[PDB]
Amino acid sequence: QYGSFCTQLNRALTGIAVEQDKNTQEVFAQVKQIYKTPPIKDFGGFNFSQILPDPSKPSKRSFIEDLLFNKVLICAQKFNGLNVLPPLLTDEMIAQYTSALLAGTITSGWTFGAGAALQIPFAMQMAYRFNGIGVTQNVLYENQKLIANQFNSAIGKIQDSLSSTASALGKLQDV
Amino acid sequence: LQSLQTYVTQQLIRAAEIRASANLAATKMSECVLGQSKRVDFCGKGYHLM
Amino acid sequence: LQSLQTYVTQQLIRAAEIRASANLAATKMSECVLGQSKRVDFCGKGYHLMSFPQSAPHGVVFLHVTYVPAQEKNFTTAPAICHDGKAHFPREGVFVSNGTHWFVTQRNFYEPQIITTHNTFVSGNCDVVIGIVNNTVYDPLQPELDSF
Amino acid sequence: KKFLPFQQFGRDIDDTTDAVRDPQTLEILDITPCSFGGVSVITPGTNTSNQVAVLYQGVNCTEVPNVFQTRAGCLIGAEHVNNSYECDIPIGAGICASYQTSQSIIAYTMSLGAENSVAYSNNSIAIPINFTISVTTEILPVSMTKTSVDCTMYICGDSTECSNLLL
Ligand SMILES: *[C@@H]1O[C@H](CO)[C@@H](O)[C@H](O)[C@H]1NC(C)=O
Ligand SMILES: *[C@@H]1O[C@H](CO)[C@@H](O)[C@H](O)[C@H]1NC(C)=O
Ligand SMILES: *[C@@H]1O[C@H](CO)[C@@H](O)[C@H](O)[C@H]1NC(C)=O
Ligand SMILES: *[C@@H]1O[C@H](CO)[C@@H](O)[C@H](O)[C@H]1NC(C)=O
Ligand SMILES: *[C@@H]1O[C@H](CO)[C@@H](O)[C@H](O)[C@H]1NC(C)=O
Ligand SMILES: *[C@@H]1O[C@H](CO)[C@@H](O)[C@H](O)[C@H]1NC(C)=O
Repeated sequence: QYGSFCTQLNRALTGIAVEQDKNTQEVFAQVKQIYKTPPIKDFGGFNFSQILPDPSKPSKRSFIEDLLFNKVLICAQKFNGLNVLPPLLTDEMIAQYTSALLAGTITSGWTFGAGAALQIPFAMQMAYRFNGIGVTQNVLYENQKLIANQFNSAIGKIQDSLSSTASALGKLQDV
Repeated sequence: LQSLQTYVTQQLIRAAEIRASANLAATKMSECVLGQSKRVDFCGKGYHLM
Repeated sequence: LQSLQTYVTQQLIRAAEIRASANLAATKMSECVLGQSKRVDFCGKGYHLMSFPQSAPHGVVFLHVTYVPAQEKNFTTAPAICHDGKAHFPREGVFVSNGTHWFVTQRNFYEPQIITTHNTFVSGNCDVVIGIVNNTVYDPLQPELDSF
Repeated sequence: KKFLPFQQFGRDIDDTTDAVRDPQTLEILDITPCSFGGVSVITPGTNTSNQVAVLYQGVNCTEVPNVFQTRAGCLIGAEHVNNSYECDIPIGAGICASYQTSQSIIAYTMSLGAENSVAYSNNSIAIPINFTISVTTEILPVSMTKTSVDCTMYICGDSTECSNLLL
């Protein structure tokens, strides 16, 4: 006798679910062809080994991703018609887009967001990324090995920063 | 029916705070990642490299 | 009363979804149309040239005009060049070669040129940079004096 | 799970009955609600065809009455295909269904676009030579339909009694 109340709720919730799927699709699927890095790592002297995926692992998730996933019932609420649908993209596919964007960024620069990937030596790329913030290209080459140490060391601390306290991921853990 | 209607409404609102973060992450992944930015204090604190 | 209250609330939420699309359109209508935008993947998909608004029933439609490259040719390169100890760098462009000679071009359109002092700037000596290659750098100011 | 000598039946964090102690024999049983789910229908256009594939969500195929067990649930009426293509009608946990070989409803693991590899080297730059101009298009809603609704005419059918009760 209470009319069509349930239908409104179900429509709203289904809209939310479809919206969540579209959210993940829009955030991650910015790339059309899945690239992947060459077998050799002559990246001018930069140790990308923490962020690139590691084969010696069940999933293809890289080190930092593994740390984050470790950093962060089902039937308890489920007794009363509260089902929870599964996400469309699996947590492995998401880790596949990411390993593409990393691969394309390192080897192609930014020209893979416009057309197709264009090969460029990494050491020559950052020379163009400086040249867009004022300092001439000569600063990079003349001090290439110095910057490599600072950059490599920089990733050193962030790994320990996450693995020190659990208050780093406050934003997701609230959700 | 009141309680069920309250939970739905809270979801509808709270599920719009996220939609204002997905449309913000989806931006940063298009300037910061796929390019170099000049929006000061958008992609990090300082002059942005990559 | 409950039936009417629910309908009003939904509208307020829906009317706040549109308000965030009449502000993302009133922005694209500003950078995209009235100027050239360098915000990657904001106006179109690729390097952006201009835009053309059009109307529609309860909305707006854009026609972004975009620039994308077509054919890619592999080439050999070197991040510097040494002539007389002094390294030489491209003022704006890459250093490219086709096996016999070297050339300097633009970033986004193959157009070789002769490596003269008119478009390179020296810096330091050539025993510090890595990947530098020996070559000659032509001097434009010599021949006219030799002509006289 | 073993209770205390006097404690009879347990609860959860959300105070729902979970276990129980049998009266005649002091033995411990666990209660689990018998299954439910949402029946769903995957179909292409009615104009295109009239074959549909039914999807039970979170129900084991054994208790449901071509089958297939996907993480989403049980899917009957569709055929698994090893080959992977772009998604047509998304289902759940990386499975897409479409209508192509007559034709039948095929379910498959979704393909994350094509695959490509690039040849990075110490000294290799690819410099494009030719260019093309394109024209994209996108649509943004601007304004929904203005409307107005007076209460007293909706709630009350223009009668004195209703108008003086709503006051
Ligand atoms: C560039 O060289 C690589 C490796 O030989 C090759 O796979 C690729 O097709 C070449 N690209 C062109 C268009 O010359
Ligand atoms: C109930 O009676 C049966 C049969 O005599 C016996 O085996 C069982 O132990 C009794 N249980 C209780 C609660 O006395
Ligand atoms: C039905 O499908 C056919 C083939 O795709 C098409 O030519 C025809 O116009 C469609 N008619 C409908 C359903 O409007
Ligand atoms: C389905 O039921 C059978 C028999 O109880 C069981 O062996 C199987 O593991 C169950 N599968 C799932 C998906 O739970
Ligand atoms: C097709 O997929 C099924 C399920 O993963 C697998 O058992 C089977 O071996 C696959 N067959 C082929 C031809 O790859
Ligand atoms: C070029 O890279 C290869 C690995 O891809 C390496 O073996 C070789 O030594 C490098 N040569 C130079 C110029 O450093």
